[PDB]
Amino acid sequence: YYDIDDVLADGTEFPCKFQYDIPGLGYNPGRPITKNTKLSLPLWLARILAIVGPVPFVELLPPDMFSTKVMNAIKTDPVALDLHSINSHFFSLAIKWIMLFSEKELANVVSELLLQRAQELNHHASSTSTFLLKLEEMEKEIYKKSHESYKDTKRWMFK
Amino acid sequence: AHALSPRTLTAQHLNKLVSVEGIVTKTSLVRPKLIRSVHYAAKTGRFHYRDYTDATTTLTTRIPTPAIYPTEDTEGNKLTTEYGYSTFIDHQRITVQEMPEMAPAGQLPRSIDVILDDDLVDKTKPGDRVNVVGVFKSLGAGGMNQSNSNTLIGFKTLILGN
Amino acid sequence: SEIHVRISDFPTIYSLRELRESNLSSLVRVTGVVTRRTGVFPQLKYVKFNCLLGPFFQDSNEEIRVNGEKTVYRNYQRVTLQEAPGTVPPGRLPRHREVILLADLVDVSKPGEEVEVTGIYKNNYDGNLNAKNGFPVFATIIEANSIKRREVFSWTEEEEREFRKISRDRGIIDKIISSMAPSIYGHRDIKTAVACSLFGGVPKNVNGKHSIRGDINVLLLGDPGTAKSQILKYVEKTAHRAVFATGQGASAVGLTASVRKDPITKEWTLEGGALVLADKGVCLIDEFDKMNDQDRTSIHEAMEQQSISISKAGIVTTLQARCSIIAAANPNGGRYNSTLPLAQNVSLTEPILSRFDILCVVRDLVDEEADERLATFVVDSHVRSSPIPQELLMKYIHYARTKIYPKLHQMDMDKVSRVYADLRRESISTGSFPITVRHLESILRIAESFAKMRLSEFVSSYDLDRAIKVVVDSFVDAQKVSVRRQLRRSFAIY
Amino acid sequence: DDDNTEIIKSFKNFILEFRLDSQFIYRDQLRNNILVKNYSLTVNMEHLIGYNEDIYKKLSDEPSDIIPLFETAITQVAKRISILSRNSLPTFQLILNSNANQIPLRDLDSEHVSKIVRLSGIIISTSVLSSRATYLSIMCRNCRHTTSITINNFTVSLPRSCNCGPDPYIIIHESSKFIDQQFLKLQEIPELVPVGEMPRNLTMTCDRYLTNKVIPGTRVTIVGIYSIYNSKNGVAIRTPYIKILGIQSDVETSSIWNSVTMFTEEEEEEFLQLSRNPKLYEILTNSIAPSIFGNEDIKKAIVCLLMGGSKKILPDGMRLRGDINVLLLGDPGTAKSQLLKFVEKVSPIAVYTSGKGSSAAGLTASVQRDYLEGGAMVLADGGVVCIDEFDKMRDEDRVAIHEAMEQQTISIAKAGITTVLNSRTSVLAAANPIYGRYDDLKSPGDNIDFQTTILSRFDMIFIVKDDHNEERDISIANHVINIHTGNANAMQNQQEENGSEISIEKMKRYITYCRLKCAPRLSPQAAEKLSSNFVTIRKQLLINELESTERPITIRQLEAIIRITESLAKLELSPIAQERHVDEAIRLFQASTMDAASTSLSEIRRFEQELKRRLPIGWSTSYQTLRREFVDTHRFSQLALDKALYALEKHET
Amino acid sequence: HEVMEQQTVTIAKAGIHTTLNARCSVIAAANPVFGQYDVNRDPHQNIALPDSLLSRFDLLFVVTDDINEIRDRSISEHVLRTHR
Repeated sequence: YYDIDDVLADGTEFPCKFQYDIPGLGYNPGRPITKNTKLSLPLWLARILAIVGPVPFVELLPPDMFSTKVMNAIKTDPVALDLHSINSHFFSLAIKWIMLFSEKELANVVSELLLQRAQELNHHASSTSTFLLKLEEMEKEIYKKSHESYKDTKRWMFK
Repeated sequence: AHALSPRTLTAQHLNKLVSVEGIVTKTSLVRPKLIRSVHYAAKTGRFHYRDYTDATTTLTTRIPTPAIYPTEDTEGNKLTTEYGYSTFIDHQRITVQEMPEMAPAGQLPRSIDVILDDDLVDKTKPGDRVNVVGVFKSLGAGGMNQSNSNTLIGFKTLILGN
Repeated sequence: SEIHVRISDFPTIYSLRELRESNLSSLVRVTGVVTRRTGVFPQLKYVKFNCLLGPFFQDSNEEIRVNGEKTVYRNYQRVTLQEAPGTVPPGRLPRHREVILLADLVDVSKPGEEVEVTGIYKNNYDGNLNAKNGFPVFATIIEANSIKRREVFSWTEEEEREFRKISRDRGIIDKIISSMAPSIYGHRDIKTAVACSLFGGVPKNVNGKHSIRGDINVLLLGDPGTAKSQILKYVEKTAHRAVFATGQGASAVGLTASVRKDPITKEWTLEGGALVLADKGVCLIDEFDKMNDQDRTSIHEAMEQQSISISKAGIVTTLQARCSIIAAANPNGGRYNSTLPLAQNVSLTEPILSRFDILCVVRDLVDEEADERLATFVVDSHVRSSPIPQELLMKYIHYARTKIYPKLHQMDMDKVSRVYADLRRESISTGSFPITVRHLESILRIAESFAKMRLSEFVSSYDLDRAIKVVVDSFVDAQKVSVRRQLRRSFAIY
Repeated sequence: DDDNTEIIKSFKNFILEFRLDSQFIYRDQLRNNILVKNYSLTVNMEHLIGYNEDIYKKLSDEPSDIIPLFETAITQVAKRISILSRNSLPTFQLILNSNANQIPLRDLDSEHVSKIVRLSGIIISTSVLSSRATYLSIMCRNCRHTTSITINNFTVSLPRSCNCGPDPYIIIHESSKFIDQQFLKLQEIPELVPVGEMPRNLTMTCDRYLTNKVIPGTRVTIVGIYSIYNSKNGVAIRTPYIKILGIQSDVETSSIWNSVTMFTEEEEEEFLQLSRNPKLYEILTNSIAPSIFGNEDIKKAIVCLLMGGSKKILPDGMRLRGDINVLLLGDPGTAKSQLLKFVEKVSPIAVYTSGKGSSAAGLTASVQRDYLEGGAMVLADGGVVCIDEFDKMRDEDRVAIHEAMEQQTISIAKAGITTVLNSRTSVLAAANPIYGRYDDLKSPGDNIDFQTTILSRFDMIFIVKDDHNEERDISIANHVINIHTGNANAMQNQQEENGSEISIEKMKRYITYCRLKCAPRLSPQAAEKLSSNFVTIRKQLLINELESTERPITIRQLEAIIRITESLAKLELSPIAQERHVDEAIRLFQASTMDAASTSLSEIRRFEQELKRRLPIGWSTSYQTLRREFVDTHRFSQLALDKALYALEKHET
Repeated sequence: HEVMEQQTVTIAKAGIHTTLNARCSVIAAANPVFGQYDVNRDPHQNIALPDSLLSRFDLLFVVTDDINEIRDRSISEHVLRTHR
């Protein structure tokens, strides 16, 4: 799609291994790529390779970002967790990977994390410090929008 | 949470579990520490023991037991110290400096001390990358105990365990 | 709501070493040099509180036998007064007594100075020995009353209106130089440098960035048996603020600012080296060659950025020493070590030397007339048992440094530029380097120093003539014997 | 205490009713502070004294008995704002900064003790944090009385009453609430009023939210109360300190964060506008030495140094590094020692240490005992280090350097710390050569100690000199005549700034930018081109050394050439290298080779006289004899004595 | 000398007086003992560290990087291929 956040979200590398052999390597002098080779692929191409096959072309090995250690660590203290370090995209990204693999379990998890950030982001919606530095890019953009509504409504409040 | 390097700590993180990480120096020398007092009465026999509570005993603060030996607990029977039945937990402390590479400026390094109980002892040579864990404890009076004031400096802090 | 009276001179005038029990409780004058003083620690004095007993005065000095709400504090300071070194009878150590200042007397004293005190004498209270004495022996502490300098010089309306008319003659310069080092018989050159650097320069800060330097650093390169020591000693008598650091080892002060634990038992006081102490004044050092590198870096830094930075212990600053350095140095080995260049002649590295604008090199052999001229002077000295009176010159200098700030005018002075070129290229054919635009700047600065001696308020061609002769002959005399070839082009510069 | 009720009612009425037209500055100061979890308030005294003169009349009277009733007064307000009911909420710290009248440090003598004093001084060093207490529980050793003591401030002894005695009260540390404390120590400003004496330093205790607010060395203006503590060291002699409420730094002076890995936006804009300049390289090479004339090769070399280079982490653990090294060595008038001062200014993180280091800090990484004490190689890690007198450095740390510069890591086995840290620094060294021009007549190497290996490690070695040309000499001279007065030459840089040139305040931000953003990579044809380069070098210069011509070539030098190409590629900012781009580099380094390329009286070397008809046994002489014989002969230098000795040793005489 | 061949260390120090065993194997890398004249220079005077030491070491290997032209090109090519 046209927005920069999505097309940038597709740019991220995933550890997906090939189910099959594919001569005519476009990545170098294989020429074919031996079966079960683990090659990092951006999301854009890797997205429909898991569908089209009745065995798919790729295994979809779970990304290091989604490692159960992480999905566990985000259940402790999200508010102090640094998202911007790990990817940095999370919600723009994770939203695709939850549909792609059709995982229910973590929905209830991320659906919680994003409330817990936001009950914090209505707190920096009032007129940073260090914290603004650790938000995810898209989340950050929402912070601009909120902070601007508030600032403008305050500047209207007086003269 | 509670994730902190030693540079960022004190006091919001005090009396709360903490994982410090940094360089360990200079690693104070390994030494015994008395805990369980054990004695033998004769000819009245039985078996007699006292329990010594130090500053780092358990976790929680308790009315200090120390020191020396019970020595004729009533009635007037003689009590000889029984060595080698009585329990000694080894004890040590090692100070921890923040990582040299994450140091912000020519500003001096701030290190805090970690007491290592039991097994943990002699597990680390100095100059080793270490992530300690432990409860963050403030021990000692700040001088408020006595009646001299002295100065404003006070309440030295360290981490127990772990 | 209290004024305690000062009570000027009260003879007595008993010597510091001369004191007995008869002086107890009775006001007595004392005199001698100050030794380093404690910092200012407010004393308890009066006691008051909101209730809640009443006000309790304590004390001098017991305090037996604390609340506080609003208490009237008064500054305390304890200074150790040692007896003056000149007045010591031979074969006796300079015994000393404790001095307790109060209120305004605080900070009036400075270490290194002789001070006249009227304070009363006190004892209490044993106090503390009882271990090594053998006897019930009290402490000796003079609670101070007044403070005066010894026993002070300044310009004055009648003296200055008189004064101005003297500075108007042109030849005053030469007269002053001739007055500058009387008992040495000296030289016209080596004294000229002294006069120049001692007399001043213009700082002079360029908005808002860099001040260049307003001082003249004299390297006086001596020779065994030459006067090279004695000259600078003159400067310690004459100059307003002038400090003698010797080489090292040391004659205090020792040239390196450091924060040091105090004598007896006291809190840690900061102390400057000769440099910090002498700021705006004149710093006087001799025998560079014997200096441990630890000092060498300090002097270098001082000359370079005009400030000494101290990072230890917890105290962190930059103190500001603007001092003019005057130095005495001793050539490696013999009188003239080689035909080889000055930098080769002496041990001091070339970069530290480059900082020194004026180099005074003495040479080279005796002679009929020279022996005449000298012997008359020496004999003259020992037999004793035109130039300005020393007092009026040592006032003159201070006067001019305070009041006047000469300035060049851009219009006709462009000539100087040409001169530089005239010096530069032709000097490159023989000798290395030493010439550089720095060595241009020193021209200007020295010139305006002479402009101060003229009390001229602006720079003139005469001043330039004088200056150029000074720096150019300085540069000539540094170079190897091939510099004889140089001399032939000096004529137009002459 | 109905009076405290009367005072606190006035403080609440001061917070809730205060109106600057029309927002309530304080009341919103409060909310906007609890939300970010700041738990502090800053009162502006002018508003205070405007509101009631009275409460300021008492607050300047007995501050330390009042100010805490103001704290409790405001936290009792945040209870009604930040939360609502029908926890826990610490009592906020108030920071009050106001104009008043500056009271210089020297002029603090008694008489104002316990009266708020605004002042100004440069902080020396900040003391390590330590906690005081705020709320601590206490139990008795016997009757076990459970007492919760609210300690305030406003040292304070514990109560002895519920044998029992004398002081049977234990501090429970499991429930005790703690705050923090700092201890600044401040030296008054050097401008005024040092006179002839070392300036005094008053000890100050910051606490709670002002702690770590100020980097040591930054000018500040403190407010705070003035008060005295005991600290046995008689009689009575209590020593002075300044409690701080609250601190306010000067607007400019490293307020932080001057080092942000991202910068602003408009900066990317104007940077990316600078990347579009054809004369970008050329204009940068004109930024570095506004004052320094000539020396264009050095002048460019600095540029390619600052920009870093190719950095590879490639497996195995071996990692190649950037960026290179530079030698300015030559006789004085080279301005190199000044030039370094300049690089030190420009480079984002830089440490100038000439030694032997200086003064008390060891040459870079240093072991000091309570650990790494942090130094040049350390304190200045990940960037530029400037060294002078490179040949005059001590041995033991010389080893450390030599080993460091290649692998970027230094191992320290000293005492109880065996640490193996990491110096990413790129050394820039200016050596001083010996005896002058003859050392050029001498073999080009052989200069530093007895060993050229130093010069082998160093990638770009520039022999320079204070060359004098009447054209150029008149240029520099006339320039200085312009400098003194009428003064107005330093403007040329400024119109260079209007028209073209970079302010150097911006150059730094730029360097940081390029340094973090993009990591360059070379092109294949450029690679093969450099292969041809280096094989021609090897072959030709071997042929040159067939004659045993005394001088060199290492693959390390090649690697250097590489790092220059990536550096300059990182100038353009491009992710990819080009051929011409390198075509510059080859020649530049070629100038360096020309620097690698460039009789004796034998008088002193005439050690024969002594060795013969003086001493067939050589004994009773040795280095000692040469001295006494050449000690009072006006003659022999250490290198001179050894040179002639080594010479004759080698010569075979 | 005592370590290498003899194979033992002896400490008469102050002191504890003992002969304790260090039977270590040893490698050493040294420069060209002043002057790059390591290649052309004589079989002696080149080593710089006489004498018995020269013997103690079982093998003395020489490393003059001297062409051997046709050998330089090959080395360069190898290094290039490696740079990957």
